[PDB]
Amino acid sequence: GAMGSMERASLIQKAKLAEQAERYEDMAAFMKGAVEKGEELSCEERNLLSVAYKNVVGGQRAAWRVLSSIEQKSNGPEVREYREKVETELQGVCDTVLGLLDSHLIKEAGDAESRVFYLKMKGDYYRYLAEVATGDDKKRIIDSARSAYQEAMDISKKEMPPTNPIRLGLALNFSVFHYEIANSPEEAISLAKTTFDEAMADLHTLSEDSYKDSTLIMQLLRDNLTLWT
Amino acid sequence: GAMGSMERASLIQKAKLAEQAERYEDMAAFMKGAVEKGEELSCEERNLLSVAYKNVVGGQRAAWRVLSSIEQKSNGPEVREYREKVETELQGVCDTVLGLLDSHLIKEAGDAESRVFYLKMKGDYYRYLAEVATGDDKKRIIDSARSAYQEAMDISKKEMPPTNPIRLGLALNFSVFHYEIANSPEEAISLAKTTFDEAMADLHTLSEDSYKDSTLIMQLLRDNLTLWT
Amino acid sequence: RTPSLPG
Amino acid sequence: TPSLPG
Ligand SMILES: *N1CCC[C@@H]1[C@H](c1ccccc1)c1ccccc1OC
Ligand SMILES: *N1CCC[C@@H]1[C@H](c1ccccc1)c1ccccc1OC
Ligand SMILES: [Cl-]
Ligand SMILES: [Cl-]
Ligand code: NA
Ligand code: NA
Ligand code: NA
Ligand code: NA
Ligand code: NA
Ligand code: NA
Ligand code: NA
Repeated sequence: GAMGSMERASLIQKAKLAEQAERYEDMAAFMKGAVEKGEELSCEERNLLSVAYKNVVGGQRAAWRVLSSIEQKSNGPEVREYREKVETELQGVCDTVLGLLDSHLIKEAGDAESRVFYLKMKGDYYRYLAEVATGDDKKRIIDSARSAYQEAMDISKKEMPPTNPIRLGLALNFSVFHYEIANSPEEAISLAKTTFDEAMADLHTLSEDSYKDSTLIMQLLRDNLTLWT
Repeated sequence: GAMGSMERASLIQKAKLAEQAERYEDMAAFMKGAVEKGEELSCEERNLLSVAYKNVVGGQRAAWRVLSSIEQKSNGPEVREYREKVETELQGVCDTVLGLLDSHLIKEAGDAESRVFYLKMKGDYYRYLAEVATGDDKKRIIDSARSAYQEAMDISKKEMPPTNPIRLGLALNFSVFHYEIANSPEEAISLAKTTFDEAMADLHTLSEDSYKDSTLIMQLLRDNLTLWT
Repeated sequence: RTPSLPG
Repeated sequence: TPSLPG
């Protein structure tokens, strides 16, 4: 591949430059090349990988929603064709991320922080595929997302305190999955509420800076709860 | 090219969809395909072409400036290498636009307004190349930009009134070229001043909306004159 | 849709 | 120096 001849450290450095320049496609390509060196990512590097692909797929999802809305209201072939083009590119990015996770990053060995991070990510990218899927294909994709989130949840509850920001963000996204994808708003609401309440009870153990990190995500859980109820 | 098999009308339709979806690279590719059909563009279509490529090149210019600033402050090879990567991509987009103008938008333009519009665009895209060029290549690019702008000036003075917004915007950009690129502040000031005065003489003949259009661009000339004088 | 984690 | 914004 085009990054094969570049040093790992140079790929990381250029990913950071690409972020500063808001060149997220480049950022993702540099981070993919770094993953392909075969070494485990540090916490900082995991964040870089995630930010890069989040921004790439985020732009595609926003465009897909615009085009899908135009298409639904129109219902020549042009709107459908262009929506399909964007959809295929979005699916390609999701398949790229899922492939990196399965081929390189998800491991049975590993610290809880990385295992939960990557299983959550797998759930997220199956969720993005589910947003554009239909019929029975959608069913299988939904189950793949659920399974990844559930394994991440099980690890996070055993191996991380209830205020851990990664655990909290996983619960936030899994609850969004229940509400938006799986037609399970009651489960979404219950998960957000118990997660919020169990974090609030343990805030007293945290430093000022950890308190801010945890409460910022708790505030997102509350925002969704108050939206939904 | 890749758009050769798509109907012209479908390309225009998809360019407009891409704009709604903020997919400006797609928008530019669709408009390139439409140009390459070989028919003249309407006013609406040449504005779509200009908007699409301005968004693409504007993002590249902004990224190049971020990276150039980091590079300047740093004074490993990575910052320079990544700046060069973005630079090469920017040069490619400018070469693409210039190729459309030379083959064959300028020569096929059926009226003075559109010929001035395209010649101004040619000056602009050579100017963008000049911002990142060095040495003898930069000198050639600067002469090419000047020649395109000057031909546009000659036509606009013969064929369009001094308050015409396309004539005013040409003079604005050519004066910016003189000051920022060609190190000719005296020519920049002279051009902006003459343009400003010749437009003011005719402001009283304009409708309310045209007066607004013309004074808006006059104020852009004024802003530059204040910076320059 | 409901907002997910912004990062 | 700024150019035409469109
Ligand atoms: N979201 C998931 C992983 C990257 C990104 C994360 C974040 C999480 C919650 C709110 C904002 C940002 C992130 C991004 C960059 C640096 C650190 C970081 O989380 C630790
Ligand atoms: N700039 C030149 C060609 C497209 C764009 C132009 C414009 C010029 C000055 C201020 C705002 C916009 C433009 C863009 C979109 C529709 C019309 C239009 O001018 C006719
Ligand atoms: Cl298409
Ligand atoms: Cl590079
Ligand atoms: Na390698
Ligand atoms: Na632990
Ligand atoms: Na409940
Ligand atoms: Na809310
Ligand atoms: Na409420
Ligand atoms: Na006159
Ligand atoms: Na005058």
